[PDB]
Parts: sequence; structure tokens; C-alpha cells
Amino acid sequence: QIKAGLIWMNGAFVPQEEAKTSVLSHALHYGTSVFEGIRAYETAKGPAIFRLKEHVKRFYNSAKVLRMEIPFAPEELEEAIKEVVRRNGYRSCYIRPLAWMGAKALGVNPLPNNPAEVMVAAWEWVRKGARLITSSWARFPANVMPGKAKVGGNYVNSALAKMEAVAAGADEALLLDEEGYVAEGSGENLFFVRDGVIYALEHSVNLEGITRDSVIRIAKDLGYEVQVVRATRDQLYMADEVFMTGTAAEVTPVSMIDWRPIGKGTAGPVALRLREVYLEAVTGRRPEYEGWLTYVN
Amino acid sequence: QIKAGLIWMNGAFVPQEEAKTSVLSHALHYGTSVFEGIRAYETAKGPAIFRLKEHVKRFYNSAKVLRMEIPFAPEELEEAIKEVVRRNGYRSCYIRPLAWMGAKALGVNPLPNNPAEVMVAAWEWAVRKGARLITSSWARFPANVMPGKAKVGGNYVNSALAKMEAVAAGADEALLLDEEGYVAEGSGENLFFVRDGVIYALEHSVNLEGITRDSVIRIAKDLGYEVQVVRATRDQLYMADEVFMTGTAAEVTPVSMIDWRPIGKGTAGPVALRLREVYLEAVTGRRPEYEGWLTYVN
Amino acid sequence: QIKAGLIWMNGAFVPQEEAKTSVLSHALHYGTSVFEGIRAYETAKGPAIFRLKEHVKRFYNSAKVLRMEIPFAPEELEEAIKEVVRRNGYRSCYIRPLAWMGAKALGVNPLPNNPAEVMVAAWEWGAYLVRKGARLITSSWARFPANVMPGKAKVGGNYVNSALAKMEAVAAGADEALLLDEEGYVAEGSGENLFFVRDGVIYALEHSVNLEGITRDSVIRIAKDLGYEVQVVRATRDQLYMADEVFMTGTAAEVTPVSMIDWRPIGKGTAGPVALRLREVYLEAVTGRRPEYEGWLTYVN
Amino acid sequence: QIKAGLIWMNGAFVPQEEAKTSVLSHALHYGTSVFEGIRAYETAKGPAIFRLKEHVKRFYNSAKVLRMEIPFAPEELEEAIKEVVRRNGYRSCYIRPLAWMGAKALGVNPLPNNPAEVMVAAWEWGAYLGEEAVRKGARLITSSWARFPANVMPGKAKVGGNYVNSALAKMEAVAAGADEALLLDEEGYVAEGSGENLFFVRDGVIYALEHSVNLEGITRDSVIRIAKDLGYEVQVVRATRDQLYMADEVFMTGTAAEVTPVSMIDWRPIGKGTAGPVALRLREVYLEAVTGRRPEYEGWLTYVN
Amino acid sequence: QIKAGLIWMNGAFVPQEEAKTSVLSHALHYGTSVFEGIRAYETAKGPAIFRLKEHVKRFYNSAKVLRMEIPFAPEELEEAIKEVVRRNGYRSCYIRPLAWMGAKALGVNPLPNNPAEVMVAAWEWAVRKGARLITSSWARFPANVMPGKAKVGGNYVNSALAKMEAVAAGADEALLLDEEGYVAEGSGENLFFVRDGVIYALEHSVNLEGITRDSVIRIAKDLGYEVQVVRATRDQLYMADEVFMTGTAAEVTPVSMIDWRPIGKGTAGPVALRLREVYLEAVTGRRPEYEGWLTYVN
Amino acid sequence: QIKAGLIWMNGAFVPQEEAKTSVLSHALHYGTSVFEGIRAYETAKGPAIFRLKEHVKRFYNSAKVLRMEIPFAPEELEEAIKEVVRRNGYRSCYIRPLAWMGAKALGVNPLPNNPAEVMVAAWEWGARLITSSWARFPANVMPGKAKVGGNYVNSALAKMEAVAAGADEALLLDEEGYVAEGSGENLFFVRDGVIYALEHSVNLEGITRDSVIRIAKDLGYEVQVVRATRDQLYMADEVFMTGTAAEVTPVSMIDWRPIGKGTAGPVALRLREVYLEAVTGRRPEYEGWLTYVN
Ligand SMILES: Cc1[nH+]cc(COP(=O)(O)O)c(CN[C@@H](CCC(=O)O)C(=O)O)c1O
Ligand SMILES: Cc1[nH+]cc(COP(=O)(O)O)c(CN[C@@H](CCC(=O)O)C(=O)O)c1O
Ligand SMILES: Cc1[nH+]cc(COP(=O)(O)O)c(CN[C@@H](CCC(=O)O)C(=O)O)c1O
Ligand SMILES: Cc1[nH+]cc(COP(=O)(O)O)c(CN[C@@H](CCC(=O)O)C(=O)O)c1O
Ligand SMILES: Cc1[nH+]cc(COP(=O)(O)O)c(CN[C@@H](CCC(=O)O)C(=O)O)c1O
Ligand SMILES: Cc1[nH+]cc(COP(=O)(O)O)c(CN[C@@H](CCC(=O)O)C(=O)O)c1O
Repeated sequence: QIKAGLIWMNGAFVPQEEAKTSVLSHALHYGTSVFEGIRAYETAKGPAIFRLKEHVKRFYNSAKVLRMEIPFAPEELEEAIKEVVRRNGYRSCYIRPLAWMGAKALGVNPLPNNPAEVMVAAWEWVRKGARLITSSWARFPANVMPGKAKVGGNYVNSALAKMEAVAAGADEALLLDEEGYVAEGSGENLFFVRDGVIYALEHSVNLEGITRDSVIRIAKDLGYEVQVVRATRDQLYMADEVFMTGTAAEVTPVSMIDWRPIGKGTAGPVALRLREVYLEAVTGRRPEYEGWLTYVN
Repeated sequence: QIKAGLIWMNGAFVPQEEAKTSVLSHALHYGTSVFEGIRAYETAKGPAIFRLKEHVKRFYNSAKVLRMEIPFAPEELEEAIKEVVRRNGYRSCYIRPLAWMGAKALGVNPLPNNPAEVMVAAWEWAVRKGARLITSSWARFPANVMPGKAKVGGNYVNSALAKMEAVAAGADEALLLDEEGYVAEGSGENLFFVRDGVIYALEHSVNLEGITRDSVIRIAKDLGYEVQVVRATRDQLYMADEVFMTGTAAEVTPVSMIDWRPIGKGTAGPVALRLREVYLEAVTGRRPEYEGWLTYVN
Repeated sequence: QIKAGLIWMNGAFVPQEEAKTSVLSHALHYGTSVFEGIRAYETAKGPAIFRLKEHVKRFYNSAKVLRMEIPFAPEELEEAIKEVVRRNGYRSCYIRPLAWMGAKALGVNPLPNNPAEVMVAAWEWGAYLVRKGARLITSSWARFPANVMPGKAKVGGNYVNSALAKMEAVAAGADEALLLDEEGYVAEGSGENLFFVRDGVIYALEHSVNLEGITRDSVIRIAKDLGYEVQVVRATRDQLYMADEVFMTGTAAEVTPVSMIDWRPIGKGTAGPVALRLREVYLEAVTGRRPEYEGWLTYVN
Repeated sequence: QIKAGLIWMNGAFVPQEEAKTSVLSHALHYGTSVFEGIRAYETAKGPAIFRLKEHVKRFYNSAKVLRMEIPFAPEELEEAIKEVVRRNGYRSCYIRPLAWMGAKALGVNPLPNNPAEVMVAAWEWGAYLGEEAVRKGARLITSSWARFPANVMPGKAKVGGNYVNSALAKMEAVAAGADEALLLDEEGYVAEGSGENLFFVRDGVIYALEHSVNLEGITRDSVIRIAKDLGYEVQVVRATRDQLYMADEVFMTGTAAEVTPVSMIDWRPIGKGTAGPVALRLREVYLEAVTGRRPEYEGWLTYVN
Repeated sequence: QIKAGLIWMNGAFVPQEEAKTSVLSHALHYGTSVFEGIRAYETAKGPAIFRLKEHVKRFYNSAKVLRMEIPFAPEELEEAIKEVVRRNGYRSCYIRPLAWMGAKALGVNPLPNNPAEVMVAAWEWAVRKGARLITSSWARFPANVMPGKAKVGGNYVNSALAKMEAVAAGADEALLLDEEGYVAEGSGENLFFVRDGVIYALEHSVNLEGITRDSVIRIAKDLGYEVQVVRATRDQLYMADEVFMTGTAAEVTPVSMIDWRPIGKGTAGPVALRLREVYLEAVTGRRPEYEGWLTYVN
Repeated sequence: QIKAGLIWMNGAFVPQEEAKTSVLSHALHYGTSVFEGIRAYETAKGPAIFRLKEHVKRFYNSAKVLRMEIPFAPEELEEAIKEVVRRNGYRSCYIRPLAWMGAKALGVNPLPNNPAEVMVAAWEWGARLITSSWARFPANVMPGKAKVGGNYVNSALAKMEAVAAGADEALLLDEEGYVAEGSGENLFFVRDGVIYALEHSVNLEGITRDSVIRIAKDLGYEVQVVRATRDQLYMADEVFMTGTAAEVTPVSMIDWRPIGKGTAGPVALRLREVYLEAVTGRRPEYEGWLTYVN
């Protein structure tokens, strides 16, 4: 079981055992929910939530894609997110906001079910490099599933790929789009390095990662040249380095893809350095990035 | 609110109010659930569930796709489905079995959450004018993106988007095309068209293998119609003598217009209407040759 | 120049020189027209139009796709089609019915331009009545997906794709172009449907993104009547390269044996026995020499 | 009916009633024609045609795609385009040059029909002095018709046949209650409107869509230059429908559309739900440019008087 | 090392050691070769080659695709194939005929290199528990990218990549999907599935028109099975009662699992096992009805 | 026949007639080989191999895609490549390194056949294009970033088609309809003074393409990397191809439609001249790209 503790349920905190919803909820049957992944890191000045406003903005943006109505103002949700950390006495934790279509009706159309129900829960929270395998499941085309949003149903595609990779003996799955180009990991964005240049993948059908965005800024600040391009699986095979970014994965070096060693076959210097500086940034050690932090105290 | 009444929750019936699950359930966050749609009709011999066996079989098959483990034998679920009708005193109703990944963990990989939790709920459940459809701007998922042969919760985000669009456009239902441009299926039903006396069922492609579609093809052949299974384009439908949809909820529904273009005479056609009539006769227990499709609750 | 003669213009015949339309016509700028291609053959009983009703039905079906309103009943157009042959004294000829959006406005939306203007013209064709076989070349232009252009209708704009393919084929030294769909499978010729024969079996291609040819339909019925097994399938270019025979069908092409594709000889390298036989029977049918196919003919006199 | 007046027909102007062609013209049957869309605006120095040479260049480029021969030097067409404005006494008008394959033959191959016949027509265009419609923003709906792949129809050319695709999408959108259609390419990415190019704005940055299978808009080009001149950062990217749904602003550009703010797509409000400050500003400066009020953009204007 | 023995080289047999070609051969650089896979089985009347004529016909058909010229008459190759078996004293063996572009030049265009050089080699020649497959991340080539109806050397880079992936993942074979997401074929075999007693062969799509597939369909029909040819998705296979592959080397091989999802009972099924056994009886000369498919070497 | 002379075979030079391999070699049956194309030009200081380091790196990168093991260190291959020029007395030549899967087994899986066999041979060394009916392979069908033997069946089919159609070279589109590359060259086009290099997409990352971009930028030309359609090329002021063998080749016509003036344009001609000056060691700023054999 998950140790969440007090959970914010539509305006008020309640014990975990009470945070329940009808099994007739539209989202439990049709994947009609949206969520976010936000982290808080321990700093010298107490817990700090990383880029809270960008994550909340995306939460509401994801809802707009489903024409879902969130019956709370962003400011309220932001307060609830800060409270779920305080009330549970968390320091380093992962925060999971969730908006879903309730049980007013079960016709496939979700509009009659508005406004959505909302909740916020949270729980306490490489050298060799991660091993990836390209999935047999293609990332959804942009006119099939809304890839720029974190819609529950989207993750069926992520789930299928993740299970496949794990079953194949790898750590994570790398999905290609329907055209054969690299898209993203089941829950991460991808980058590769070649001849000193850092290449971030275009958005294509992927989620516009906030970690990806953060990584790019940091890389440029450190003096690296950054290019945004479309990439094939063999451009990664031949890269000096490859790494993934994501709220949970932070910056994760990738040492192998499809049993083919990337560069030296272990985490490379660029990825390790980016990961380290990113960690310094989220823990409040870089004044230049203080704007990204929200201290709960 | 939905008037379901007593709901079967993992082996036992409980009041609708007690039928709840954690908001940390994997399926609530990642669309990792499977469900079925089954109907019971009133007959002179009491309520009869239509093709219960095929529906339960597909329920388990859908789970297989997600590598989801349903901790109950098919027979148990079948008894539960009959009892949800009995205990609630239903005659004409829609039955909704649901299997979903619980709250053991929230990593995207659902395997650690097995076995799945299960519940069965049910609730009491123009035509000549014909239904009006509009082709959706959302394409049906390719066979290597989402498992279209299964009724996986997440799949219905695609259906929901198309349905909302169709309704917002003033139509009754959406018609989705696959990514290559061919007709696929409705947001919740299969498609057929008729041309020069020949009935054309659409290939399975990326669609669900409808049980109503299956029933309709058998009925059509029994009535003596030639049936061909083909791939179809939107303009083949525009030029057809008739078009109709099939589905557990839609039964056999004639389609009189698509994209503001009238189909044939612009109203329900004779073939679709005959198939609908025989189908209704079958599900209400008035066709001896199709009694094998019914499961009498009493 | 085209020797059309008397042309039916929205209800009445006028000399060719008078059959004109404004250069501001919607169809001249946006390809918003639909047309048909119908052949009339000289028979022992005078000119006979081949499957007139099927063509007229398709003409109206094509208009339906563009939400184009044709201000004439099918019966009126069929009478006009018969009359264009008679009034010009034609025997064997090609008939070109055309409906186009007029000059009421030039907004891209054609609806405000309804109803469409209509005309029926015809000219002598096939004044004389292959063994070497036609040479095809696979085009670099793909036949339009079914959600890009309405391939089941004969919409004017559709033929830009056909025109591009045909020019390419001729420039490459071939007789006709063979287009593939966007997925890579064989679709149809720039203006014909395709068939192939392998081990005695006749394979007609599925409709996919192609026009449902009336000649294709006729050839299939003829093949079955002759006792041939006919299968409808999806095909790749190399399935054709390896076939014993390949042939095209179309109102203008009739039944044309294909002896070479992409410089690779098909079977024996010349027209095969099956295609030649189907062609002979088809020609006997259209010229009124087959009682079993009289239903397909409409004698003008 | 269209009030065109005197029309330039293959070298000479004729009354509208006489500007006709045979119903056996190749282009009337097979969409084998090319055309342009050019605007003339009133200025303190009389009517000014916007980016005439760029439009004429595209006209001849479109013909090249069809292997169509235009039997007139670009200099002649440009003069005819000027004369069509003068002769008809127009101030604010839309100009429609057209080149189509004639009636020499009706084989699908158009080569035998060369050279193409040509005409230049024009009609008054009402100037908009209001603001409510503009500030309310246009409503778009994503079409069920995909924009043609680059190996199906030549999307960089203004070929008549191409517009069957645009027409089907426009009718659909209008029937759905929207003002315009937004077409996606076969892969699912945003392409362009039935007759406009698309842009979106996010966090102060202007994003122009890549050319992909779309027409390379001359208005799009002008808008990008204006934006850069005003100090905005402009990026060229590929976009999905949901990137537009969550953008701060979305707007269309086109000779007829000028710069049109888009406030809603698929019933989902864009940003504030009305025209945004960025699109409104670009429209403002664009209009000042075509009306001869921006000295820095005078090179784009051709005065007829 | 491969124990081939005497190899037929452009007209005459030579010791294996002498069966070599220039490293400047066009086919070694650009995949411009064609080949066949033919089997001989031991019968009561000595070695018998299975459907030699069809295989030779396909050999020349494949060459036609590359505009490759085989400087030998089919009858000559057929004799060479029979001789590679008897001169080596083989009973049960696999025969590999090969035609490749030589070292006349190395421009990518192979026409200047005609005619092709040809050789015929042969060597002495899962089913119990069923094979385990995994869907590849490499899509089968579209019909306008590589000629899938021909056995062109270059094509097998796609097969090789898929097979390596499947083996590295712990499976026996790879199942490739086409670019659209539908099931295509194995890296070296065709696919079939069984549902409710009905046998479903997959359409040719972008796959090779297998001779074993052809044989299997005829046998299945002769045995009274209903056989349908269709387009299939991965989940249609997941939900099938049985799945099996066919190929010259694979013969008829039952598939008990795909992507770690058990097929039906999770072991070789009865239909696949029966088709395999009847096929073996046919190739070993025990079924008079299929004698026409055999070419006795003695 | 090819006048190659002495060929480096797995560590040692041997006469051409002795450079042979078993007809049972995996690569001869399944296209499982990788190769390179390298040129040496005459200079005032003797023969110079152009960007040897980059070609060798790509060679090993190509093998990785097939999970092919090359039993020699890159430094060893470099020496062999230089030696093949020396020992044959070559000045202006084309060098063809090749690694292929041998005859240990003929199962489709190449792994059991490792390590690969390797050889290095060499021999003394506007355009009209036509768009091919064969599409360049998608990135999940064949590894387009590597020079794998099997990949060239697609190139061979397109080249034969172009030549049969009367053209000099074939222009392939990807499955989506966009321009990809030539059967053996990369493509660029010019419009209003701006040079447009095509994105890598499913193409090979040409070393000549890379060199041309640097040259262009040094000359002051603005260079943009974009995706392109066939009609963008039809409407361009110029079009040209780049490749080790093709160097910088102007394209005057595509699909019988003249490009711009219909003859080689000014930009392509200047890039060609600077490139030729560079490879022949007449450009000090580009000397880093040359490896002198003597
Ligand atoms: C498909 C997907 N792509 C990219 C990302 C990376 O985006 P960002 O987090 O904004 O940099 C994420 C979040 N991946 C979540 C994984 C869920 C888990 O608990 O595991 C995350 O990091 O919350 C995705 O789900
Ligand atoms: C995508 C889909 N396609 C086809 C069908 C038709 O299949 P069948 O029901 O076996 O004949 C259904 C069930 N559509 C469900 C929608 C009902 C609802 O209220 O939601 C149904 O009929 O249960 C689908 O969801
Ligand atoms: C794209 C197309 N495909 C198939 C056919 C064959 O259909 P059918 O004619 O019904 O059997 C035709 C008619 N081709 C007309 C135009 C050719 C011409 O220019 O002439 C025709 O034969 O009238 C087509 O235009
Ligand atoms: C498909 C298309 N796309 C983009 C554009 C925008 O391009 P530009 O005008 O060069 O900036 C146009 C011109 N749309 C013409 C016709 C539509 C109308 O009638 O209005 C136009 O605006 O003249 C198009 O037709
Ligand atoms: C791609 C492919 N598909 C289907 C087949 C099956 O076709 P058939 O053999 O005609 O029924 C084969 C032959 N696969 C050869 C590989 C064996 C080997 O690796 O050795 C075979 O069975 O000879 C293929 O290579
Ligand atoms: C498909 C392909 N694409 C692009 C290129 C250009 O890359 P580069 O050489 O690194 O700039 C080459 C090399 N073409 C080789 C083969 C041609 C030949 O057969 O000769 C070459 O030029 O060596 C290719 O084979």
C-alpha cells in the first residue's frame, strides 16, 4: 500500500482511508482524468517544491484538452499542494494532484459529468547508467491521444511499453512515433550528446517536460551548445551520450539501448554534470535558479 | 446520479454508497481498467441477458492485453451478473462489469498492482428518422498504439474526444477514421453499409469485434442477404443505399445522414430496419433459432 | 481542337462555340466539378451507350460528395446524353457529362454557388477497332488517401494527381502510370483500374482509395461468366512483377493487357491469353453481339 | 454575381460578360489551373498593391509545378495587374490572376494543351473600420479532412485542384458553426487553415508553423518580419492541436485574412478567450504597412498612380 | 563451420573450400542477391525435395524484382538442386540456392554487373512446448521500400535486426508489425491464428507468400477446417485460442506465448499440432493426395 | 573488372585475385555488411585522404547498429587505409573499407557469426534528377544513419529506375512524402540567397554535407536546416547534391522541370570550388580535414 497520509479532497484534508470515490466514476471506466507529478526537495531552508506554478499551469492545461472543468482556482490548488507537504510533515516527497470525472453518468461523453472531482496526495520520495529497449508500442499520434497533456488514458500506452521493457530485462522503454522516429520514454523526455553538442528532441508527440525545459536552461547556462532536433534510434546508438529527464527520473544517464552500448558504455561526463547541477538547483544551492523554488515554510 | 442499487464488489453485494475505491487506484490515474457492456431484455419467460458468455469471454480477453489478473473464475462473474439483475429486481437493464488496477502502487507499470479489483453494477435501461453522424477529427488509434480489440479504460479517451466533438457539432454520434483515412468505427459502435442489396460489414481493422456486429451478420445471412466484409472510405458510405451502426447500447441503429450528406433516401432504410426487427425479436426471446444467445435470469 | 459539335448546356443544345462559361467560375479556380466518361459503340442496331444508368448514378453520387446540387433529374440527363449522340449523328463516341460550380462567388466554400451548371458533350472516338501490351511505370505521386480527396468520386480537382502521374509516365517513356497509395500498395492507373492473373486465377484489386470502375465491374462479371475464379485483394508492386498477366480496365482503356511494368516484363512479355479473352468478350458485349449482356446497352435509335 | 468589371483576357481587357472560356477547357474538368490572391489598399498616395512581385513570382512557380507554360513575361502580368486596378477605378480590392489549361484536348495529360490561357480579374473589397468581430476572435474547428501529403498534391503551389481539399474542410467547419477550418496533415500535426497559415504565442514567444505541406504564405512572411522588427522572438516549429489549445494566443494570416486572432479551437477557448495583445498588435502594424503608413515597409508596396 | 561439402558453382560442383567469390562482389556491399530455402525429407523411397518447382519459380521471380539475370534455365537449376543432394549423400537436408551480383563494378546500380553468378549448397538438417515470440520494435518494410515478395538479400537486414532483438529479449522468434501497426510476419516465417475452431491465415500484405503457408491452407481445408484469410492486430493474436508459424525451416511451429501473454492454454494447441503432423506425413510421402508436391531424388 | 590491386584482408595485404570469401558468408545472403566510401586527392604535398577520422568513426558506428564486432582497433584500420593508397601507388582514388559477417552459420541472426571479417580496397578515381517510386526506408525499418549493405537494395532499385528513365540520379522521398536524399547523396536547395540543407531525417549524415555547411557559413551564406517537399525544390533558385563520390554536384533539372536558370547556379559553383580547393590542400583553414599519406 501507499503511505500518503492526509489527502486533500475537493477543498478539505481527510485521512487516506477516507479518500475514496465511486467505482462508477467516469474516469475509472474511460480514462478521463488528468494529473501532475511534482517534487519537493529538502533544502537548507526547509522543503522546497520545484517549479510549482509551471506544473499547476500544465494541470489546468491538461484539463482544457478534455474540456474538463476544475472547480478550484490555481491559487487554491497551489495552497493545497503546499499544505499536503506541511500537514504530512514531508521533506523530500512526490506530489500527485489528480482531477477526474465523477459518477454523475457513464455515457462516453464526459461533459455531463463536470465539474471534475479533485484531490492532492503526496508521499515520501545511474552511475552505470539506465538500460533502455525500444518498444513495440508506438507513441500515440497527435490526432489520436493528446500527448501534450497528462490524461489518464494516455498512460495505457506508457504502461504497455514500461511492462514490455521490464519484461525484456531493461530499466525503461524508449518509444518511437508511428513514423519510426524516437519520441520519448514511457515517462521521460530524451536527449543525446554528440561531439560536445547537446541535442534535445523536438516536442513532436511528447509531453513538454518541465525537467527537459530546466535541463536545457542549465545546459546553456553552463556554456553547452544546445540544438533541438528530430532523432532516429540509430542516431542515439551512435551518440557519445544519451540521457533522460523527468520529475521522477531527474537527469538519468543512459548507458545502453537495445543491448548496444552508448559511447563508453557507462554514464558520461555531460549527463553526470547536468544531473549534479540540477540537484544543486532543486536543493537551493544555485541563486540563479531560486525563482524555480517554492519553500513551504 | 446513477441508480445502480446493489453493486457486486469482489465477491459480495454492497449498497451503491459502499461501492467505492481509493483515489490512489492505478486505473484512476493511468486508464488501466477493462469493462464490458451487457444487456438484459424482458421476455415472456422473464429477463434474459444477451450473449452473456461472449461478453464475459471478452472481459477476460481484455484483461489479457493489459496482463491484468482477474481473481475470479468466469463462472463466478457470470453468476454475479445474473444476480445483479435479480437482487435489484431489474428486467430491462444495462450491466457494467469492471476490473481495475488498485492502489498498491502508482508506478506506471501495473503488474505490481495485480490482482485487479472487480465489480459488477447495473441500471434500468426517431429510429425511422435515422441517426446523423459527423466524421471526427480524432483518428481511431493504430493497432500498435492502443489495444483496440479490448475494452481498456484508457482507449475511451479517444472515444470521449470524438463523441464530445460530434455532439458539439450537432450530430448524434461520431464516425472515426483510422490514421490511414479509412472508416473505422463509431465512438461506441461498429459500422455497416448497404449497396445494391448487398450488406457490407467493415473489417475489424483497429476496431472492437462487436458482439452486436456478429449477431447482425448471422441474422443477415439467415435472412438470405449476401454479406461482404470490406475496408471502406467515407465517400463509399456517402454513396451507399443505407448505413447503420450496431452495438450493445445502439442495438441496430439506421444512419440517415453523415457529414450533412443524406444517405440514400435520407431516412432509415428497409434492410437496416429488418435487421433491427429480427434482432429485437431475438433478444426478447421471440426467435427459437436464436435462443442459444439468451441466458434467462429466472 | 475538340470536334464536339452540338453541346447540351443547362437544358438545351447550342453550337460548340457557344458552350462557354465565365472565367470567374468557382470550378475553374478550385477544381469544384464532377464529370463522367461514357462510351457509345456502333452495333448492328445502331449506336449503343454502355451502362448509361450506372454512369449517371455515379455522376450524381460524385456531386453528393461535394454537396453539389444538380438542378436536373437523372432521367433528364439520360435523355440529354442519348440526344447528344443522335443530334450529332455519332456512332462510336465518347460522352463527357460535366457539372461545375458557377460564378456566383469565389469564396473557397462552394455552397453559396449552388445549384451547379451542367453540360453534356460528346465526340467521335474509337472510329476503328494490343497484343504487344502496354508498358507501365510506377509513379512517384501517390494516389490520395481517402481523407484527403474523395477517390470514389470523379471530382475535377482529383485529376491533378492523375495528371501529374500521367505526365511523369509519358516523360519516362511509358504508356501509363501505375500509382501506389501512401502506404506503398498498388492503387490504380492515372485513369484505369488494375487486375493481375496468377496460376489461372484472376485477381481484381480492392477498391481501397480507387474509383469503383464500371469497366472493372463488367470485367469481373464476364470473367465469372466464363468460368474463371476471381479474387479481390490488396496488392504490392512485386506481386504484379511476378504475375502471369496484368491488365487495366476503364471506359477509355476498355481492357488493356499490360506486358511490362518498371521495365520488368510481365510473364511472357506480351499480352496474355486471359486478358485477351476478357477483352474480346467485353468488346463483343459493348458492340451488342452478346445477348446475355444486352441489359447493359441503351440503343439510341 | 461578382462585380468584376473589365477583365484582362490574354493580353487585352474585355467586359466581364465577354470573359468566358469553353466548357471543354481542361482545367474545368481536371483542376489544372493556377491562381493568385493579391490585395490593393488605399493609401495617401492612391491604391497600393501589396507585394506584387512576390505574388507574381509564386504564380509562375505554381505553373512550373504543373509544367504549365504561361505565354507572358512576368512584366506583362504585373502591368495587367496594375491596369486592372486603374481601369476599374478600384481603391481597396482583391485581385485574382488565373492561368488555366484550355480546350485543345481532354486527355488527362495537360502538356498537349499548352500554353495556358491567362486572365486577371479584380473586385472591390470592403475595408473594415470596426473592431468587435476582430477582438472577439475567430472560432476554428479541426477538420476531418487531412491536408494533402507532399507527394499527393503540390501544396507549395496554388493549383486549382488543391482547393477541393480546402473546400471540403471549409464547408465542414461552417456547417459545424465555426468561422474556419484547421487542417491537420496525415500524420496528425497541425498544417494550415483552408486558406490561411497558422501561428501561436506562448509566454511572449511567437511560434510560426513550419512549411510542411502548407503554402508558404506571403502574409506569414510579412508577419514574421514585422514581429522580429517589433522585438518579438520568433521560432518556427511543428505543432499539435493541443499545443494550440494551451497557447496564450493563436492567429491566422493570409492575403484575405490579413492577421486574424483565433479565440477558440474545437470549442476550447484560447488563453483569455478573446483576441490577445500580440495578435492585435501584429494586425495593427501589418495594416499600417499595407496602407502605406510604415516607411520601413514601403518597399512592399506598388502604387498604381 | 557449415558442413556443406560439394557446392554447385555456376555450372559445376566444387569442394566447399573452393566455393568463394571476390570480396568486391556487388552483393557483398549492397545486398543485391536472391536466395531460396528448400528442404528434402527422407521417405520410404529415398530423399524427396518438397515443392521444388514452386521454390525454383520463386527464385527466378525474386531475381526479376532486381532486374537480375540468371544465366541458367530453370531445368538446369532443378537438376543442380537434385545433384547437390545425391552427390553429398544427403537424406534430410536444407538446400540453399543463391544468385548474386558479382565484382564487375561497384556502382550502386547493379545492371552493369549482370549476369548474376549462381551457386547451390546444402547441408544436413519449441515444437513441444510451443515457441515464444515477442513483437519487434523493427517494422516490416513497406511494399515501396523493399520488395517483400522476393527473397532479396538486403531484405534480411530487417529480419536479422528483429531476430537478434527477440533472442536478446529471451524469446525464440520475433513477430514484426508493418508500419501501420498490423501484424506482418515472423523474421523468417508466416503467421496464422485459430479462434473458435476457425483457422485464420494472414493476408500477404508486405510479407513473403510462403509455400509452407500455401501447403498448410490446403491441408487444413482437406481436413475439414474452415480457413479465412485476414488482416490481424497483435491483440487479435493475444486473444486467439492458438497461434502458429509456418516456414520451410520452421515447418509448422505452434506458438504458446507472445509478449509474455499466454496464447489460449499457454501450450501448443491441437489444431497447430495436428497441422504439423499431417504436414510431416505429406512431406515424407505418407499421404498419396500430396504426392505431386514431392520430387524423389532417386 | 575492378583494378584494385593489393587488398588488405583481415590484417594483411594480398593480391586482388586472392581477396575472396566463402559463398556461404552471412552477408552475401542477408545483406549483413557495413562499408565506407573515402577519397584521396592529389596535393602539392602528395596524396591526401579527406576526413579519414570521420569516415572511420562512422564505419565503427555502422557496425554497432548491426551489433557487429570489428576485430581491429580504429587506429589499425586507419593505417590499413593509408597503406592501401601507398602500396598501390595511388594518388587520386576511392577507398572502400568493408566489414562483413562470415560463413560460420546461416541462421538469420548474425551474432553467432562474430567477429566480422574486414577488408580495405581502393582504385584510381548540372545533373538531372527524377523522383523515385521507391521511398527511402523509415527509421524503424532499416538503419539509415549507417552504411549497412542491405540498405543499398533500396538505393539500387531507385538508381536503376532513374537511369532507365533517362536521368543521372534518383531523388527519394520518405514514406510521408517529403524529400529524403539521393540514392547516394544528400540534398540542398537555395532560395533568395539562403542555403537550405535538408534535415537528417531518415538519411545518412553525410560528411560532404557537413563540410559544405561549414564552407557555406565561412563564405557568409546563411544556412538553414529544414524539411522539404518536392515542389519546394521545383521552385528553388538552385539545388545541389553532396557526397564523397559526387563531391558538390549542381542539379539543373528535377522531374523534367528546370531548376531556376536551368543550369548550374552561382552558389553551388562557389561551394564546389572551395570544396575542391579544400580537398586538394589549397585551403589552409581546412588542412585539419586532410591526412597526408606521404
Ligand atoms: C509521458 C511523459 N513524458 C515526459 C514526462 C517528463 O515530464 P516532466 O516530469 O515535466 O519533466 C512525464 C512525467 N513522468 C512522471 C512519471 C510518474 C511516476 O511516478 O513514475 C513524473 O516524473 O511525475 C511523462 O509522464
Ligand atoms: C469502441 C467500441 N466499438 C464497438 C462497440 C460495439 O460492440 P458490441 O457492444 O459488442 O456489439 C462498443 C461497445 N459500446 C458500448 C457503449 C455503451 C455506453 O453506454 O457507453 C456498449 O454498447 O456497451 C465499443 O465501445
Ligand atoms: C482515376 C480513375 N480510375 C479508374 C477509372 C476507370 O473507371 P471506369 O471508366 O468506370 O471503368 C477512371 C475513368 N477514366 C476516365 C477518364 C480517362 C480519359 O481521359 O478518357 C474514362 O475512361 O472516361 C478514372 O478516372
Ligand atoms: C491553402 C492556403 N494557405 C495559405 C494561404 C495564405 O497565403 P498568403 O495569401 O500568401 O499569405 C492561402 C491564400 N488564400 C487565398 C484564398 C482564400 C480566400 O479566398 O480568402 C487568399 O487569401 O487570397 C491559401 O490558399
Ligand atoms: C521473410 C520470410 N517470410 C516467410 C518465409 C516462409 O516461407 P516458406 O519457406 O516459403 O514457407 C521465409 C523463409 N524463411 C527461411 C529461413 C530459414 C533460415 O533462417 O535458415 C526458410 O524457412 O528457408 C522468409 O524468409
Ligand atoms: C545513402 C547515402 N546518402 C548520402 C551519402 C553521402 O555521404 P558522404 O559520402 O558522407 O558525404 C552516401 C555516401 N555515398 C557513397 C556510395 C556511392 C558510390 O557507390 O560510389 C560514397 O559517395 O562513397 C550514401 O550512400
